[PDB]
Order: sequence, then C-alpha cells, then structure tokens
Amino acid sequence: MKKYTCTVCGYIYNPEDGDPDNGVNPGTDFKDIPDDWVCPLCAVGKDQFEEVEE
Ligand SMILES: [Fe+3]
Repeated sequence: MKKYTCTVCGYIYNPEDGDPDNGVNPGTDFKDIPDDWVCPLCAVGKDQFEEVEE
C-alpha cells in the first residue's frame, strides 16, 4: 500500500502503522480511512493529502 502525505503540514500516513489513536488500525489503505478523519497534526481533511509516489 502507498504512503500519503498531508500537503499542508507534511505529516506522512503510513498504512503499516495506521493511526490507531483515532481509530485507524494498522494495515488500513488510505482510501479506506473514514472520510471524516483529519490529519493528526494540523487537522485538515483527507482532500489535502496526496499519494507519495516514487
Ligand atoms: Fe497536516
């Protein structure tokens, strides 16, 4: 699965880690994160995130 980055504050969502404190378990693909989830650091929504392609 791919890593996504918050383009506002640079936080990186890593699907291996998830975001367990806010209910996103390890192994969750970004597309499957509930759409009301917000960046843990700057609180912007998913629509300001982009795939980390390489
Ligand atoms: Fe952010």
